[PDB]
Amino acid sequence: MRCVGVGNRDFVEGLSGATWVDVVLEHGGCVTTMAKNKPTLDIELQKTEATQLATLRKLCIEGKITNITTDSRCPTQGEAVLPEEQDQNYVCKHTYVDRGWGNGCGLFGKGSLVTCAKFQCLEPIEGKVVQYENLKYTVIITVHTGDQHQVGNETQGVTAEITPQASTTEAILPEYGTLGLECSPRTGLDFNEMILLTMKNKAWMVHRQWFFDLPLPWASGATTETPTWNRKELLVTFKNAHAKKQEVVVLGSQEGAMHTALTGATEIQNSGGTSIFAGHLKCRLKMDKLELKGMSYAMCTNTFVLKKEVSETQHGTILIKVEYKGEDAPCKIPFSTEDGQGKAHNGRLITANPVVTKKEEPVNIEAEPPFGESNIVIGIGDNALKINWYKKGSSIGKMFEATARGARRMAILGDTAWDFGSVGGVLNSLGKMVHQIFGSAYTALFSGVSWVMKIGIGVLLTWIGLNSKNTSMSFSCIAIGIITLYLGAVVQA
Amino acid sequence: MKNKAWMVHRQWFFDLPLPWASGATTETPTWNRKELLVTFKNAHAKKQE
Amino acid sequence: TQLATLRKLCIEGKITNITTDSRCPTQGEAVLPEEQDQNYVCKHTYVDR
Amino acid sequence: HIVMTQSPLSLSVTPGQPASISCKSSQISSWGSDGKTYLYWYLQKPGQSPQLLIYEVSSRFSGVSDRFSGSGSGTDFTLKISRVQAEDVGLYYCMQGLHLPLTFGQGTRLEIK
Amino acid sequence: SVALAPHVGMGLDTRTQTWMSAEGAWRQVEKVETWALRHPGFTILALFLAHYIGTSLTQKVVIFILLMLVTPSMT
Amino acid sequence: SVALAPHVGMGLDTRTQTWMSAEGAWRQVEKVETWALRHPGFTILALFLAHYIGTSLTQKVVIFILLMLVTPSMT
Amino acid sequence: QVELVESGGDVVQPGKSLRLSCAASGFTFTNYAMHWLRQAPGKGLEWVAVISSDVNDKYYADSVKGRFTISRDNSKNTLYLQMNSLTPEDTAVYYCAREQAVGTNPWAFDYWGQGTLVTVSS
Ligand SMILES: *[C@@H]1O[C@H](CO)[C@@H](O[C@@H]2O[C@H](CO)[C@@H](O[C@@H]3O[C@H](CO[C@@H]4O[C@H](CO)[C@@H](O)[C@H](O)[C@@H]4O)[C@@H](O)[C@H](O[C@H]4O[C@H](CO)[C@@H](O)[C@H](O)[C@@H]4O)[C@@H]3O)[C@H](O)[C@H]2NC(C)=O)[C@H](O)[C@H]1NC(C)=O
Ligand SMILES: *[C@@H]1O[C@H](CO)[C@@H](O[C@@H]2O[C@H](CO)[C@@H](O[C@@H]3O[C@H](CO[C@@H]4O[C@H](CO)[C@@H](O)[C@H](O)[C@@H]4O)[C@@H](O)[C@H](O[C@H]4O[C@H](CO)[C@@H](O)[C@H](O)[C@@H]4O)[C@@H]3O)[C@H](O)[C@H]2NC(C)=O)[C@H](O)[C@H]1NC(C)=O
Ligand SMILES: *[C@@H]1O[C@H](CO)[C@@H](O[C@@H]2O[C@H](CO)[C@@H](O[C@@H]3O[C@H](CO)[C@@H](O)[C@H](O)[C@@H]3O)[C@H](O)[C@H]2NC(C)=O)[C@H](O)[C@H]1NC(C)=O
Ligand SMILES: *[C@@H]1O[C@H](CO)[C@@H](O[C@@H]2O[C@H](CO)[C@@H](O)[C@H](O)[C@H]2NC(C)=O)[C@H](O)[C@H]1NC(C)=O
Repeated sequence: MRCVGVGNRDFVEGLSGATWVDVVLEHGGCVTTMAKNKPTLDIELQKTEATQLATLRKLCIEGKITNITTDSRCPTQGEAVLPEEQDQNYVCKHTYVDRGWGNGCGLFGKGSLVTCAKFQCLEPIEGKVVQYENLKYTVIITVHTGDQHQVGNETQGVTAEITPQASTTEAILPEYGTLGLECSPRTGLDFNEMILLTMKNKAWMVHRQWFFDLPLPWASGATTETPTWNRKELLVTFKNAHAKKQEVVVLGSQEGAMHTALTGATEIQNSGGTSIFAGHLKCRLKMDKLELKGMSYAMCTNTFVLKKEVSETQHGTILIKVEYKGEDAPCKIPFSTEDGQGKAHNGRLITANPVVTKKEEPVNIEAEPPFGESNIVIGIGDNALKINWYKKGSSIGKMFEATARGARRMAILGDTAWDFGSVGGVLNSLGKMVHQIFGSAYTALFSGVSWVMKIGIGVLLTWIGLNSKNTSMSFSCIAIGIITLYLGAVVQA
Repeated sequence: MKNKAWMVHRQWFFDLPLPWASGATTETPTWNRKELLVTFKNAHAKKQE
Repeated sequence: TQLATLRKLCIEGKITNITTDSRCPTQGEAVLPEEQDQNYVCKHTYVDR
Repeated sequence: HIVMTQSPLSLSVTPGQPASISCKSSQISSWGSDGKTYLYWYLQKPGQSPQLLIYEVSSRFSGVSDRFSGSGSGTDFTLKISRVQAEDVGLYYCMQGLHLPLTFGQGTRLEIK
Repeated sequence: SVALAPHVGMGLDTRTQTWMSAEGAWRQVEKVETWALRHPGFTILALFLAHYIGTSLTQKVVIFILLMLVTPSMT
Repeated sequence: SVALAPHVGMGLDTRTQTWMSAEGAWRQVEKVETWALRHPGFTILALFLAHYIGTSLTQKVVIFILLMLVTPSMT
Repeated sequence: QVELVESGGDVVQPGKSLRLSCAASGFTFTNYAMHWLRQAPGKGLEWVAVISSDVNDKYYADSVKGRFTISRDNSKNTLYLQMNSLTPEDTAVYYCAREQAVGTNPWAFDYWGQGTLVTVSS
């Protein structure tokens, strides 16, 4: 119940033969997994972190210019040459300057003039890559136990370290069996297209090709104290004002320009371990060995009293918190739901089956009431605690919200949203294959399109669809216009 | 700026997005439109930086 | 029994300190140091000089 | 008046070897409002003026070699050097910036073994 | 580098907020608006070009809007 | 931010060579060239759109050119 | 690229006051808090006094509190330190430290001056 209150949770409920259900973790939301006889637990991918990062390429952000040396030839003969030109550390440029008797040359006319300065770089920008060998995912799993201090408690949990070498690490929950994780960590944010821009103690996960296409001069990338820099011509600005001579000026410090050139990148915390916090992971949940505590306990026949007022969460759960008043401590809590004094039992306990483990140890229950009046009976007898509640909503509204949530998931996850909570099945396989093919084609088409250009192109294409009448309307409009507007209204995550 | 000069158009100067001030050579000037330098980053609707 | 104050509107008011700083016709916008203060209600207008 | 106690007082290490310097505080230098930890590490090279290596607990300063990295959360901070060169001779004065009467440590000394 | 190659639409997409998302969502739109308000005559020139090239009420509008988007940002 | 609004074409023009007149000339063109080399699918999309929105050859050419010039310039 | 050069250091007998001056260059001075730091020979670095961006606000180390005075001539781009009632203990190499260029602390050191030597002895 470290999952309550996040506002991003989403409940997986299915189960199959061998009781395996694959769910997807996104660093933002915490999954909840309910089952018929398995204790409902919750999962959250805490932090993805890498280690032993190599440096692929180094970029200069600002420079200093010293030792400006110049040389000119007599006009109409030869071309100005300078021994310092061949040096890798020196930036040079050739220009033509008028010369005459005033300048000492014999014959009037334009003559070449080369100026060579010393480009000693400063404030490098390292660009680091990570191999899949060292990437590590940490996963936290908690079963709904009804402990006193376990409402959205970020700390207490069970951690399982997942690495590509050994990706089938199974958690060992106390008194609940062993939840088995068999996940593929190769999929996810493809780290073969990630270069970390460690630039003055701020990292970023940019695309590889975009990093290679940064105009700033690039170094060899090896570990040296005086690396040679290629493409130095664009961070020093030679200025030939009029035609008498030319000066040499260093451009400046490119940090502010870099920060606005990274306006779409995702930030990652870089201090010590480069613990990335954005990303997603697909994992299978093998719940065969997993059991629930105290299925055989007797029922409670005593008084129950609320110790904290019931307050509905964002998704409809109400978080009942009660304390036992009887003398039989190792006992099971009863439950009942009536809509309009009718035992329709149209409710559900997101907790598996809450049980009191001590006489006066408070226990908290997460129940899902129906959409109307819902009288909830906890104890038995005339002393049964009665929690009146009223969930304000409609069933169709919940379906619309679920559809919107699924659409957002399909927009963020490429096609793994088709596997999120996909309990086996053959229909989901065909859906995933179709979506994979069409999404690959669609992203190959709309590679690197603006937040507003997507909306504009979508409007234009849906208008084209509404115009054409050769049954191109039906596919053009539906397949491109609506999809592209929906995407372009979401892309800026 | 930084021992350099340029002859820019007045309106273009007045248009560029940087935090300006009265330029009265007094101490502790108050800058307008400070939001052009600071960038607040709410990560997971958990906290702000 | 118990009530929480969600948001206070208000009806009356008082204007305490009034300060004006004009600017030349083409030198640009007018700026006052207390404009960025949250409890100073400023407004920009045009005059002839 | 937080007093800074450093664990090592002399560190003689051969070149191409790691090194760990410890600067232990008398109080947690973690500013509550921002959650940062203001501990600085300077190096005064012999016959020179002090530089600034790591301007936080672990975020190194500009112009500093790749090997200088720090750590520590509340009171036990470290300065890790990966591969010692011949230029690392100096005095690694740590410092706390949490409180106004900021006080340096006694400062360790590094020499080539 | 130069603020002309931002990481806007390419590459990864995650659930976390990307660096400087809300500040830069409307940056280019504000740039186009301020350029248009500073140089109004090009609106007249674009209207002329659109009304004298390939006119049909959808083309006459798309060419005008596309050119009015091209010229300011291209600058 | 600031780099998006270069002081180009404001109106004051003189004999003396301006700031960065050699490097900052083809900067915008090289941006579009690199973007086109990096993202090839939008070329196919623009060809399709120009073919299906332009009834004349000149209209198709203008639409294709403007689409190629508008999207990298936008981002 | 910033350059902080010391001035005013010389010999002085105990009890005779002295005024130190820190000349600054390479940055806008009026926006930077400045510090004075000293290192007695064979002794650890010891911070002396700080003046913030606004001229009025100043602070001094308790070991030297009430004996020194720190002033800022930002119009000339230089810092002033006034040493009064000097003690033979108050002999050290004195430094001039700038405010941090990047960070969160209002007062920190990033660039240290070349250093001046003041000797208080008889
Ligand atoms: C908004 O507008 C109001 C009023 O319109 C301003 O209120 C000011 O309040 C302060 C006090 O908070 C007043 O200061 C008093 O000044 C008295 C005048 O004496 C000298 O005046 C000259 C100018 O002629 C100054 O240059 C000198 O420095 C002196 O101040 C002064 O005698 C008095 O001090 C005496 O009384 C106090 C209280 O008993 C004693 O503690 C003190 O020792 C001494 O005996 C005050 O200092 C000021 O005059 C008011 N301004 C006016 C009336 O115009 C606000 O400041 C304005 N701004 C804001 C943000 O509200
Ligand atoms: C903005 O953020 C900065 C830093 O993040 C804050 O800076 C503070 O500055 C003040 C002074 O301007 C500092 O005050 C000093 O506190 C010392 C603490 O000593 C004891 O602290 C406990 C609390 O734990 C108190 O209860 C005790 O009473 C003590 O004060 C104090 O020792 C020191 O006084 C000593 O030194 C001065 C100067 O040498 C002597 O004049 C004085 O006589 C005495 O010997 C100061 O009072 C404070 O520590 C700073 N805080 C931090 C976190 O650095 C700003 O306050 C923040 N706000 C603003 C508006 O800038
Ligand atoms: C999240 O989980 C942690 C760990 O379970 C909770 O910390 C626990 O808090 C309780 C009460 O605050 C502590 O019990 C206390 O024990 C002492 C000593 O017996 C007693 O004197 C007190 O009266 C109280 O009973 C418990 O020790 C502590 N466990 C730890 C720190 O491991 C925490 O409260 C949970 N919630 C949050 C919001 O953190
Ligand atoms: C490049 O410029 C530097 C600095 O201007 C020159 O370094 C100087 O060299 C002379 C002797 O040639 C010394 O007397 C100075 O003290 C040096 N200045 C310093 C180190 O700041 C250097 O000689 C020039 N030429 C080359 C090839 O580096």
